[PDB]
Amino acid sequence: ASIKLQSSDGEIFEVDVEIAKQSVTIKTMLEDLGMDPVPLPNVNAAILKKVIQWCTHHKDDPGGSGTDDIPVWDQEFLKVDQGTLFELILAANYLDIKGLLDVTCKTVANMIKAKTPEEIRKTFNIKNDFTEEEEAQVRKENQWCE
Amino acid sequence: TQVKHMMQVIEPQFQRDFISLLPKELALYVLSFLEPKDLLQAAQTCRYWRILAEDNLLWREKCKEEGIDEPLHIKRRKVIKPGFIHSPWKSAYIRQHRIDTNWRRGELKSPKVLKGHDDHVITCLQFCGNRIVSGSDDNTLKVWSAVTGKCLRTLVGHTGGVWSSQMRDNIIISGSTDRTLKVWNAETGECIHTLYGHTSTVRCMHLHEKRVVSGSRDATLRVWDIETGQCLHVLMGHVAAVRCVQYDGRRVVSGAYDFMVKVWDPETETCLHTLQGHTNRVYSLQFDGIHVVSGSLDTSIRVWDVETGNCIHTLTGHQSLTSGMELKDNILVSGNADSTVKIWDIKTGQCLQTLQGPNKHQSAVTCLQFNKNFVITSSDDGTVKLWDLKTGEFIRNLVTLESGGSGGVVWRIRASNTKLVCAVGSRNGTEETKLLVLDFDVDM
Amino acid sequence: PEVPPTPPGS
Repeated sequence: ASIKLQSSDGEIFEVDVEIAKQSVTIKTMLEDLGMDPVPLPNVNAAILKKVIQWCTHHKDDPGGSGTDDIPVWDQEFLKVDQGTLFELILAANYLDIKGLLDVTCKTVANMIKAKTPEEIRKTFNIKNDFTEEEEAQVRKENQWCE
Repeated sequence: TQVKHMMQVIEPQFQRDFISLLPKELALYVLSFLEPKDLLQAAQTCRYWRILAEDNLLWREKCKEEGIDEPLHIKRRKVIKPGFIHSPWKSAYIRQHRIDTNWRRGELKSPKVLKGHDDHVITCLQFCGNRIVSGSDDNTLKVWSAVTGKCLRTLVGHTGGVWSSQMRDNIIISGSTDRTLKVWNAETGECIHTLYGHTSTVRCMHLHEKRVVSGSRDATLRVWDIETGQCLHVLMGHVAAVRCVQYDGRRVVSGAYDFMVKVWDPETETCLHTLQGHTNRVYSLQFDGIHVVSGSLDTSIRVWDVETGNCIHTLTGHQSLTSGMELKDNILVSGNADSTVKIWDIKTGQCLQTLQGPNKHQSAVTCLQFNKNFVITSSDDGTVKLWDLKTGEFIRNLVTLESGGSGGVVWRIRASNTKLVCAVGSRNGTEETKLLVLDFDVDM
Repeated sequence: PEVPPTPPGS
């Protein structure tokens, strides 16, 4: 069957019940609270199209989890820019969609492993806000090998 | 609230980065997908990331992964800059990582030298907390401090050479050619009991909880209560000398110069299984409750199932006597007169590594220890070597006796996480007998 | 070739 979601910015989405119920948030508001349509104040139409697209792809992907190797399709699906990834994390959390949260978060982690402090800055922006003294300490305290 | 306190108080406002701007749960969730090497590099990015990366539970989990069980609490503070709230689990990881590093590549500090047993052999060695016990064919044992190198006591009593020993914090047990065992108070040095029953040398023993089992050149074993000093049971059935024994509280396993390994239920003094197959003397033994593993002069090592008595694996490829083996979670490490050490998976029979190569031992291996990272081996070549258990590669000589090729030998070793203890000496006066104790702790 | 120390026989 099909059910109605309302994005934060007022746009309605017709969704297959079994794909939508991957969001525990939606499932709850649907089954326990009987909301029709389901209003999602923290998710606009844009990211909500992407969330539904992801769920639709994994509507059978029986979790399963497999946290280890990030699927090929998902990796292309997040060739997306930094802003969007950030929203996808927030929407996955809001909507409670464990698979999407995990994937998107691993994807950010991967932008960290294993660069040097400096290379992590040139990726994430970040100003070195340490004094001369502090940076001496941090380098010393977080020394790897030697 | 570590993180809450530090954010609210160091005040790292206006960063323009991704993870600074996430809810903090989600920033921590992201950080959870990283290995420690990366966490330590992330921590050097900026104040904010540093505060996040120093989260206590993130590191508790990282520690449980390396099997680090206690957090570590430091003290010298300072209050250096504006306040930082260190994670005990984090500094525990880092402690362990520096210790590891120190064993692999840290400058070799001059070891403490504990001279004793002049002109005699150190036949057994025990190391428990900060106490070392050396036993000798001079008829004595000495108890030493691993911390200071002082000899604390000298256990005189046996009228015969000491050849076996066990220790559990403050109880020491010794076995001698004078045909007895003795139980001792380590702190005071008094002999609390003398155990009669054997008629010939007490060659091996194994202690579990309040009972020791001894094996003897008389071909028997005896099980003894350590508190009462009474001999509970007598195990008769071997035909030649019992050289090696293991006891887990439930079954005794013994190996003898009749080529046999026997499995016993002590309470009923009954031999449940005679494990036959070795075509020569059995010298070494291990047992984990499910598997018995026996080393022979046959050059074979056999693995057996205690429950049925069936040979599961006959592990081959050593060329001479397997003198000592250590077994831990289905990994077996064997040291051999052929100068080689091997590492085996006893579930599969796979020989995972053979320790050799250009820095191989030149002569028989006398002893060994291992953990999930290293093997430590000793030899009559006068070295103690550190090897990488995962790659099987030589790392370095921890000890290199100058007299190594003229008579100096390392008879045996014990190691803690932090310390290595070596019994050393010679049959010709080229190396005075003594223990060497090396420290790999780090300042922390 | 070489075995470890062992107690003297009788």
